[PDB]
Amino acid sequence: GDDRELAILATAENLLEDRPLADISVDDLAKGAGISRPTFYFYFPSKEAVLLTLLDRVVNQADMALQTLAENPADTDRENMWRTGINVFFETFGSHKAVTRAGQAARATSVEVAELWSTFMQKWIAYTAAVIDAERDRGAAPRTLPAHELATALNLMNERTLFASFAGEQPSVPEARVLDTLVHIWVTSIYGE
Amino acid sequence: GDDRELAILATAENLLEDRPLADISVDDLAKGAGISRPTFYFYFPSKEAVLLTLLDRVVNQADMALQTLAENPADTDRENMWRTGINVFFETFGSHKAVTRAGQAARATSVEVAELWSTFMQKWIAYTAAVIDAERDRGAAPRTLPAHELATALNLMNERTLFASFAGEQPSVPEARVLDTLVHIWVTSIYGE
Ligand SMILES: O=C(NCC1CCN(c2ncccn2)CC1)N1CCCC1
Ligand SMILES: O=C(NCC1CCN(c2ncccn2)CC1)N1CCCC1
Ligand SMILES: O=C(NCC1CCN(c2ncccn2)CC1)N1CCCC1
Ligand SMILES: O=C(NCC1CCN(c2ncccn2)CC1)N1CCCC1
Repeated sequence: GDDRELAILATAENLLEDRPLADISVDDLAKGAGISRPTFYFYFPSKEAVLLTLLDRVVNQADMALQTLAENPADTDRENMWRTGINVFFETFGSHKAVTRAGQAARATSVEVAELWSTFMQKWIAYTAAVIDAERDRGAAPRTLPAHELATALNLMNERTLFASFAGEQPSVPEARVLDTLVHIWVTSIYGE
Repeated sequence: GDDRELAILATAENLLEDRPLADISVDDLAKGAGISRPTFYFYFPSKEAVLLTLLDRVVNQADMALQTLAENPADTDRENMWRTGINVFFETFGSHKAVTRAGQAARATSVEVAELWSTFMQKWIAYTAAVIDAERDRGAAPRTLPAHELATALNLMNERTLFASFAGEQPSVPEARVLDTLVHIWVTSIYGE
C-alpha cells in the first residue's frame, strides 16, 4: 500500500541521481516501482507531485531535527551551538543531493515548491532572529543590525553556499570546508561590534 | 544596423518586465522591433541568444564599474570601501531587474548562462580574496579563515540576498536595507577575530 508509494519515491530519487525530472517519464517511475502506469496515477497525479513529496519529506526531516536541537541545547560554547544547527542542513540535504538539485531546478517554475520552501525559511529565520534577540538581551551580543534582517541574510547565505558546495559548482567552498566557513561568518556577524 | 539590434534588445527587456522568456516568441520580438521574423534571424539565432546578449551587457557593465573603482579607491574608511563595491551590483542589476530574473530562470538549464556567470564570479571572488589578503598583510584584518573560502561565501551571499531583495521574495531583506545588511556581515567577518 504505502509499499508501492515508497517504491515509487525510491525509484524517483534513484533516477534523479542520473538525470533531471524532464528526462524522467511516469512510465520510468512505474516500471522501476514494479507497477503499471494507471496504477502509478492512483498514488500520484504526476511526476511533479512525486518530486514535491520527496521535497516535503526532506524538509520535514530537517525541520524535525532542528526542533529536537532547539528543545535539547548542547552544553558547549556559542560557536558550537550555531554549528550544530547549520549541520542539520549539511547532513540532511547533503544525504539527498539529487532531490535537492531537482527541487532547486523546479522552483524556477513551480509555485508549490517555492511556497513550501518559503514557509520553512520563514520559520527558521524567525527562530534565528529570536536567538539573536535573546543573546542581545543577555548582553552576549551587541545591538547592531535589526535581528530579523541579519537572520534573513545569514539563512539565505547558507542556502546558496551549501547548494553550490553540494553541487560542486564553480565557484563553491569545498564540502569539507563549508561548515567552518559558514560558522565563522555567522559568529562574527552576530557577536561582532 | 546596430539600430535594429538595439531595438530587438530593448523590446526583449521591455517584454521580460511582463512575462517570462517562454511566453515570448521571436515574432513578438520582431514585431516590437519593427522588423520581420527572417530579419530577426539575421541579428540573432534565437530568443535565448537575445537574453544571453542582455545578460552579457549587464554583467560587463558591472564588471567595468568595479574595474573603475579598483583603479580609483575612494578616500574613506574600510566599511565605505566595501559598500562602494557591493553598491555596483545593487545599482547595475537593480536597474535591470527583469533581465536579472530571466537570467536566473535560465541558468536552471542553460550552460552558456551558467558559464558566463561563473567566469565573472571567479574574477570578483579572486579580487575579494586579494583584498582580504592585502588587509591581513598590513595588519588591518586577522588571519582567520582562508581568504578565498571567505570571499566565495560572502560573494554567494550577496548574489542570493540581492536577488531575493530585488524580486521581493518572501523571505527577503527590504531593498532599502539590503546594502547596510550585507556590508555589516562583510566587515564583521573580514575584520572580526
Ligand atoms: O543553515 C541554514 N540555517 C541555519 C539555522 C541555524 C539556527 N537554526 C536553529 N538552530 C538550532 C536549533 C534549531 N534551529 C535555524 C537554522 N539554512 C540552510 C538552508 C536554509 C537555512
Ligand atoms: O538549496 C537549498 N535550499 C533551497 C532549495 C529550494 C528547493 N528545494 C526544496 N526542498 C524542500 C522543500 C521545498 N523546496 C530544495 C532546496 N539547500 C542546499 C542544501 C541546504 C538547502
Ligand atoms: O556584491 C557582490 N560582490 C561584491 C564584491 C565586493 C568587492 N569587490 C570589488 N570591490 C571594489 C572594487 C572592485 N571589486 C568585488 C565585488 N556580488 C553580488 C553578485 C555577485 C557578487
Ligand atoms: O542573482 C544575481 N546573480 C546571479 C544571476 C545569474 C544569471 N544571471 C546572469 N547575468 C549576467 C550574466 C550571466 N548570468 C542574472 C544574475 N544577482 C542579483 C543581483 C546581483 C546579481
